[PDB]
Amino acid sequence: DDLSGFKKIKLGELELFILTDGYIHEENLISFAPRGNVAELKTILKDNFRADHYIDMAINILLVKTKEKLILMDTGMGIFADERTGFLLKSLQKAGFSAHDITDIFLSHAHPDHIGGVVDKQNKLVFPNASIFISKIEHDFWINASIKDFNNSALKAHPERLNQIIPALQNILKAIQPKLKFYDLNKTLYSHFNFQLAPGHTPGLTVTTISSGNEKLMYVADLIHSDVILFPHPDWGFSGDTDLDIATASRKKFLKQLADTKARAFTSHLPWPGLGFTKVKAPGFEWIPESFMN
Amino acid sequence: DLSGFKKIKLGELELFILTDGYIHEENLISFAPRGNVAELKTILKDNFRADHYIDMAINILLVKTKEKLILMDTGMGIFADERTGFLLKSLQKAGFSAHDITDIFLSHAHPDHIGGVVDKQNKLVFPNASIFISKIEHDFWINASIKDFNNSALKAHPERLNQIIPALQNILKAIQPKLKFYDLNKTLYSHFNFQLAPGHTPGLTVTTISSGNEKLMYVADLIHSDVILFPHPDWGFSGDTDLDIATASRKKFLKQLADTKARAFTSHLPWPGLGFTKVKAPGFEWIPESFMN
Ligand SMILES: [Zn+2]
Ligand SMILES: [Zn+2]
Ligand SMILES: [Zn+2]
Ligand SMILES: [Zn+2]
Repeated sequence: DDLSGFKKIKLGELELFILTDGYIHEENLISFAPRGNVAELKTILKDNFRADHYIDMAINILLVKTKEKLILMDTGMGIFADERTGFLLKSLQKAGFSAHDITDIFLSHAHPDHIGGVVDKQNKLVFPNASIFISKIEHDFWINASIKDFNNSALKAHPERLNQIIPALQNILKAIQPKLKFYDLNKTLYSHFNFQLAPGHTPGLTVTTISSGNEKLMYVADLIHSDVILFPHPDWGFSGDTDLDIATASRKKFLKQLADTKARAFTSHLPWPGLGFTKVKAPGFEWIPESFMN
Repeated sequence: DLSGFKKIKLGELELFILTDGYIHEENLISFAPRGNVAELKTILKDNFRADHYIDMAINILLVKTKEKLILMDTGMGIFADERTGFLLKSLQKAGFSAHDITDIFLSHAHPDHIGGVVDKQNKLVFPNASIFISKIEHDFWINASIKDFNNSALKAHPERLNQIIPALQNILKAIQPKLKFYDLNKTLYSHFNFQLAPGHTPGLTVTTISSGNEKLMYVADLIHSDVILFPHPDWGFSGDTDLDIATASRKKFLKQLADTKARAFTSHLPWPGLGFTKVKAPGFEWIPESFMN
């Protein structure tokens, strides 16, 4: 019933806490990977002993405790939560923290399942002491977004949904304006964090690298939404991508980079705890989850 | 603090996977006696694992039925090092004390499974629990000698065997008054069925847990590495009492799991030890169960 939880890991100087907001039970598989083969999609699910009539997407969130900061990377569904989501604050509590402890929030992008937790249902800030970072491009996009921005998206099939969600996101952006900062894409922040754009899923989707000594972790957020489908088939796309073609280009760039460098990634939506490695495997890539003893 | 638990549902049953900690094997030469370190290291690197040690989990299953609370194996207990012996802390996190346990099912009598049944004064840790073991397993360790290990990698360590055998015998003596032998031909407590998978030890017992439409197979020490011993089950494991019999059992039960697409629970594969088996000729592949939390 209570879907909250955390996992603590060490990253050199840093303490990391992986938090869960819950999960998304996606039952509409015809458009999950819009450019894919729906027979092959279900074969892959069954070859991995999973259900073939839905895909459960995790909502994994990273909390980073540095020497003087406590940083939350994304905030889950918040006001958009259903009964399977909105567990972030319970997870944070289990990890030993309350909302007032958070000093900084890094938003990877402004989708409902990432920005929803920054306010409550009266548009009041949840994290009273936190600066909130977003890319300038991401902000610029959503404050003026409309239906016609989604013509290269599977979402174009849902204009009524879009016409609901866009003003809701705009209202959140208005509420957080007094806390808002834009990433500097060319400077290290707080000694540990570097930011770069990976456009396509949204125009300003930001990937964060966390560094301590010879340890690096890349939070790639919504670059990829399925371990078993979109690593071998990155050109199949994802239902929520704002621009399918541009999202495919970013997905391929970062998968290639993760494979070439053997770097560990943290992901929003792959199975818990969302940590793993990327290898080339014709005709695409393969996700190798990190292994744990507990 | 390496303690922790995961709760899952199986039909009407509540299952809690508990950790005792982990075993850090820092020398790869002994790990898979009929393999080789170059090929082993290649597999570890190919899976982004450390290439100079292997960590083995110690996963333990707690089953809450409508009238009983069953612990399947007990971790290192009196044999614990700094990374093991966390079972009671995990049990507490899951919501239970030692006094709550009604039954313990031992898969086999190795130190990392039977060590937790007594304390260092050889007093029972679980005062209200019956303890089950296979008759063959019991009779082996009561009567074992060094020569019985001549088809084990453990034959390289006769001093260690001469310490371990009496230590295990002392535990078997302490739990004697609570000890029952499995009936391999009947369902116990409406949920449990037992069968042997000899070789790792002569009386290694595999337990099937069932409720409603669901079944889970606790295969205990059938297999010790997900990435090594599924593709190469004939490489063996350092702790197997008889390497040839253990290989045959390993291949038999991996084939059954593959053919039936059944879920297994394992003592030593990465946390939480749950997963599926697929043929990947000439061997197998482990597909860990995927979770949202
Ligand atoms: Zn998104
Ligand atoms: Zn998302
Ligand atoms: Zn054993
Ligand atoms: Zn064992």
